[PDB]
Order: sequence, then structure tokens, then C-alpha cells
Amino acid sequence: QKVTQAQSSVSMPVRKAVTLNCLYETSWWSYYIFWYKQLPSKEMIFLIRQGSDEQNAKSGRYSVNFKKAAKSVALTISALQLEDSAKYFCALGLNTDKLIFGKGTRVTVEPRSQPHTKPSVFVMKNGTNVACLVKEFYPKDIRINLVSSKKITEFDPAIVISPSGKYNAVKLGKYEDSNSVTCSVQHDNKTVHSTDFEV
Amino acid sequence: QKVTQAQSSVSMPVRKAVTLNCLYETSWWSYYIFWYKQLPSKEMIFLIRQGSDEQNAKSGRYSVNFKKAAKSVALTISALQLEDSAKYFCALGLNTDKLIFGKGTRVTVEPRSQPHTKPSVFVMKNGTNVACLVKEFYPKDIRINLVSSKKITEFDPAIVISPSGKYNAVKLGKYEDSNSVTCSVQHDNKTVHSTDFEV
Amino acid sequence: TKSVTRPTRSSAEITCDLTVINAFYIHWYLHQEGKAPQRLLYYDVSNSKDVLESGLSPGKYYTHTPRRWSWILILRNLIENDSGVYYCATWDYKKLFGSGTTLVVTDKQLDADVSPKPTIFLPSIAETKLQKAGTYLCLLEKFFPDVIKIHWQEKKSNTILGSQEGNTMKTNDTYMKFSWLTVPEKSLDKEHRCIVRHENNKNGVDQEIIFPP
Amino acid sequence: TKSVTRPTRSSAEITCDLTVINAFYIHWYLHQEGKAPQRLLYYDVSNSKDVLESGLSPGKYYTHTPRRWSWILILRNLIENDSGVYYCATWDYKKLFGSGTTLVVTDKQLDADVSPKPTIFLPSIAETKLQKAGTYLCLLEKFFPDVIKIHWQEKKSNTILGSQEGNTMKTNDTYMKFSWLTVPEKSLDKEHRCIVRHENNKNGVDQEIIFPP
Repeated sequence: QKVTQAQSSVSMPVRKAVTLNCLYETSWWSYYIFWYKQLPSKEMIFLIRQGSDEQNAKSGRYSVNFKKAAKSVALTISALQLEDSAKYFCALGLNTDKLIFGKGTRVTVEPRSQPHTKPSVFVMKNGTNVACLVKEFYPKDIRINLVSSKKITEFDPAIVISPSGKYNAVKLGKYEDSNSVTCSVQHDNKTVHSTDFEV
Repeated sequence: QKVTQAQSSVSMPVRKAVTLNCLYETSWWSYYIFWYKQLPSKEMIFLIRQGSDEQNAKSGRYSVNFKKAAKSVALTISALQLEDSAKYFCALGLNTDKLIFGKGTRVTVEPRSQPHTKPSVFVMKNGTNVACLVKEFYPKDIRINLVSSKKITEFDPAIVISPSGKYNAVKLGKYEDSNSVTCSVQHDNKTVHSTDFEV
Repeated sequence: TKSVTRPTRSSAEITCDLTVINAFYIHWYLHQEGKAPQRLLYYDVSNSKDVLESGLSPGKYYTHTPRRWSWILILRNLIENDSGVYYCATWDYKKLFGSGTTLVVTDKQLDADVSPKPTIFLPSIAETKLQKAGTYLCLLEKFFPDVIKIHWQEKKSNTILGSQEGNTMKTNDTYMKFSWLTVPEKSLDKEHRCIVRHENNKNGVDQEIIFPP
Repeated sequence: TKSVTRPTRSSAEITCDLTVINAFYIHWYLHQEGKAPQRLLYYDVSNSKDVLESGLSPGKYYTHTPRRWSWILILRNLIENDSGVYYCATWDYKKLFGSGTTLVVTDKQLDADVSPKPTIFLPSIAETKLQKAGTYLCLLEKFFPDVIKIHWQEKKSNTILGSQEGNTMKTNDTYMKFSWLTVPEKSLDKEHRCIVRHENNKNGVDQEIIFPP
């Protein structure tokens, strides 16, 4: 009774398709294979169930490819979306029975192709904490360095997908003077300061 | 390992003495005998401890008579009071050990000798409930019958010792009219009504 | 002391108030009517394991420590012959005991509200001249677990007044108690209370019946 | 989902929110990092007994039913290798799961207050002309169990606003998170909230940070 998933991570863009592999192994004669997904808020949701006696089970945007002669089963998620970013588990399995899970594969969904836009950075203070705010920009090649002669801490930027399909980033940093600090950006071969917005 | 107490109840008046018996039985060579008392609010209080190797243990108003040749041990409560009305337990018995208790004897302490007084009854209503109230009287020979042609319920009287050393009694009773009801008392060969107090 | 009124085939939590720093073993005793207090088990606290008696299999008694130096005995699969008073004990010599907790195991024969319902009384008019005093009366009724405590307090004080209770008489399936108090002459027209402690009170907080002049 | 932060050699209560009428068996799963969800035990409810795994002796896991149809898994004698996410499950086919409960087992290395402490930010002055919008920023810090949930609400509504969080970055022994929200033009000068759910949040009630115009 073993379930093997030798896939660490996958990256597939929006409205494409993805196949996930699951090598089960058992000695029973009639079993079921369940598929579960785990949100980052730690919730398990039943996706699809493949009974090992009748043909391929599909339910909406999910499809299961079953190789009974081999030991391979495969989940298809067609027409991907933005909340298909989870961790997916293969389970093997009347009220007393247990499910045997695999180690789980992670699907990270990337946005589509967009023309390049420009950052338009800002800055905001709280006495000693600063925060450079970068507005929407499509390619993820960003460098959000700040300017201060007196540096204490500088955490990493946090790039996240906007609801427009582009990216936003915040980079915190604690300094002493915290008033003569102005952030800069090296996005897409053209430097963007924050003094042109100031006046 | 047995502890026997063949005494169901004792009645002894105030500032007298009482002996309680406890027949233990064991095969150990060195043991202790503890005495506990239980209030009616279910609290166990350690009274006295008799070590079976040295002489008789006394602590204040408690004394223990020890017969090592026989199997008899005996607690003395000298100069009785009014809060010596409990249930007393004999126990037999380093942090892991257990105590073996007996079935327990009950001591009910009676007040002293007083001259006879007279009841002086009253009455109090709540629409349908009545309650004859009897003030202080020393000998407990009371009969607190009420008068009504229309009787529904009549609970028993509750005779309790007053802080003066005499007795008070309440007898409830539910009736319909509940306004023309007057209680009477047959205490000590002289009947006491409740119409002489009314005017 | 309080009461616990679980039904049959259920679970019951029995906590003891005996607060002791750096204990080693916590014993558990059971007292039933006309019998002796016997030890059920004792709980090692440096190893966290129960040592039972020679009478039953495991899966009945469990000692739970929710915080440090606090213990709860959990009973499981309650039968009607499990009802009694439960103490907890520790050695020091003497053996201290832990104020008792009555457990009542019923067959869910309540079917209504079983809170104590007062029907308070007022002193008579003829008592308040020829005695220079007056007496209250605070009759409670229709309450099931019978571990009830009536005590009287002043209008604003922390004194316990000289009340004189009665016996917890039993109706056909419920119970009934009454307490009463006599107050002297120059403390007569004030406020008085008939605080009633019980398990099946509303919101857990015990009642507080206010008495007129 | 929440967190539990008991120390070593202690007891932990793990309750699950999965409310099901007329269950028969309640399974209990454990998920650790880079491993699979394995079943620890399952609790019969018509007989009230635990059936364990092939790995440990009894005296570690106990299933407690405080009320009818409510279950708590009590762990005993906690070791540092007991930490993970605990689910409860029932069959129906499919097998429903119970939203998880992280348990963190530490060596009492906190030694201070570990509540999330906000240091909120205000939109820049130049953003509020050439964008017709403004952005808040709600930085939290110094909180240990790391199961935290920041969501933004309106001044008086029940809507969840389009916040955009960041990664729970780790300081030398504590943690730090920040969330931020962009609001449009004609809903700008109102009040906004930065509700923060956490375990070591004072009085149990979660925070509620009010944001100016």
C-alpha cells in the first residue's frame, strides 16, 4: 500500500492545462483513488474520485486518466484559473477504512502575456519605518533599492499579483532620519525615481 | 484490611462527653489510624491521628483510646458544642498509600435543660401559600395544625434549634382562600391559637 | 461544592478545588450512600499516567490537566451506578481532601426548566409590634440536583445573616426548600437578600432575591 | 483554523469544527512538513473507545465529548515532535475534513508579550492627485504562533475588501507580516479597518485597527 508522487512543483499559466502524476501501488482487488487539494489556509477539499472498475471519471474541469495495467493515475485541470494555486494530494482507499496519502504536489499559476507597463513608485512613512510602494508592472524584474546614509534594517520586497493581472510590490525598511529617504526602481532598462512625483 | 464501625447514630447533649468505637483489623506491623469528620456540606476535616507505636494521642478536645492487644480504638470528644454535629469516619493507613474508611457514625448534639416556654404563633401569606411561624419553645412536643375547609397540600413542620437554645418551627400549606386560615398549637397541655395576637 | 447532572451513556467532568504546589500523586475517592469512601485511582504527575483499582478495565477514568496544577477527572460511558461524591486528595502527616462534587446520573427525566423559583414572604403585621422584630421567608421549589445553598446578606455589606433553613423535602419528581431570617428592631426597614446557589441557574450566575422593608 | 502553543511535557486540547449529526466514527489525522497525512486513531461513538495505530502505547491520545456531537482530542505528555496540523474526518462517497488546527510545541522561549503590534501607515500626498486613489499599510510584528489572518472591512458593512498580503517573514525569534489595501476615489475619506485574528490576542477577542480618511 504505497502512493508515490515524484513531482515537487509545477508552474502553468492561466487558461492552459496541467497533468499531475500519482504512482499508487496496492494488492487489493477493488479500490478507489481520491484526489484532494489543500489551500494555504489548511483546508482539504475533495476534488474527484476514480473507481477502479468503470471508465474515466470527470467532473467539470477535472479529468482522471487511469492506467490499470500500469500503476499510473493522472489528474487534468483544464482551463486554469487564479485560485487553482494549492497543494494537491493523491489518496488511496466501510466506514472504518483509512486513506493513504502521497507527499503532495504544488501548482503555482502564473498570469498571461501582457505588454510592459511602468512602475510609478511612491513612499510612505511612520516616523522611523518607510515603505516604497510600487504600482502595476507586468514583467517581474524589479529592484526596489532605497537611499539613506543611515541603514538599520531592510526586509525583502513582496511581489503579488494584482486583480488587473500585473504586479505590486512593497519593500519596508527602518532608518533613523526617515524623511530624506526616496526609493528608486530599475525596472525594464529604464530607471524610475520618486522625485518626479513629489512636485 | 478491615475497619468496622457498628454504631449507626448517637445523641449526646451539650457539654457532655461521647466515645465512638472503631474495630480495625490488619496484618501490618506499623500503621496509623486517622479520624475524619464530614460536615453536611460534604467537607472532610482531619481530626486526630493515632500512631500505633507510641502512647495515646490527644489534641485539644479530642482523645484516642488505643487497645493494641485487642482491635479496638476509640475517639473521645469532651466538652461538646453545637457544631459537633457531623458524621465521623475511622481510617486506616509513602505518598502512594491509600486510606481504608469505615461506614461512619453520626453524632447529633441536643441542647441542654431549659424551663418550658410558650409558642406565640404567627401567620404569613402569599396569595395561596400560608406559613405558620412558631416562636421559641423548649420541649419538642409540637402540633402545628391549621384550619381550612379547603385543603390542597400540607408539608411537614421543620423544627430547628434557635441561637437562644430553644426551638422554632415553620409549617407551610397551600389552600385556595388562604385568608381565613389561622394556625393552632397544642404545645405542653395548653392550646395556643392565633386570634389573641390578631387584635 | 456543586452538582453535575449528566445523563446515562455520557461523559462527566469533575474538577477539584484543592490547590497544592509541587504535588506528586493525586488520589480520587468515591463515597456512596451507606458505604465507605474508596479510592478509585491515583494519577502520577511526574510521569502522567493513571494507576487504577483491581476492579475495572481502562477506558473509564481519565485525569486531565488543563493548566499547570489543575486537575479534572473525566468519566466515560456513565451508568446509573456511578453517582456519588468525588473527592481529590494529597498526602500532607495527614491527607487533605477536596470539598466534594456530587454527580447525579439521570435518564433525562427533567423535560422542563428545573431552576429554583422563589415565592418570598413578608412579616405579619401583628409580629411587628409585640416583638420589636420581623421575619422573612424565602421558599424555593422545582429544582433537580438538590445541592443548593441559601444564605442571606445585607443591603450593602459582606456579612452572613443568621438564617435557619429546613429540610430539602421531595415532591413527586422535584424538590423544595425554604429558609427564613429574623432581624431586630432598628435594622428592619432596609433591604435584604436571599442569595441562592445552584447548578441549574440561568447563565451560571447564582440568584439574588431582594427583600423589601 | 487557529493555533495552540503549549510547552513540552504538557497537555493540549484540539477541537474540530466539523459538525455532523449521527456520526459513527471520528478519525484523526496528522500532517507534518514534507510528509503525508497519516491517521493517528479513530473514536467509536456508539461504544466510546479509541482504536489506536500500530506505533504507540495508550496514554497519549484521548477523545473527549463535552457535549453531544462535539469532540476534542486531548494529547498528553507533549514532546517537540508532536507538532503539526490535526484534522478530524468522517465518511460522507467521500471523506470530509475539518479545517485543521496547528499545534506548536515550544520550550517556553517567549518570555514576553507576543501579541501582534500594528504600526499603521497613511497614503502619500502625491498619490492622492495623479491616481485618484490612496493606499493604506498595516504592518504587524512580534507574534509567535504565525497562524494569523488579516482582512479589511469597511466603516460599517460586512464586505471583505481587496487586500494584498505579504509573506510572514521571520525575525530573530519572532515574526512579522504586512497587509495593504487600495481604495478608489469616491470612497476615500471614510473609515476602514484592519481586523487581525490571532491566538495570543488579548482577551481572546481579535484586534480591530481603525484607519483615518
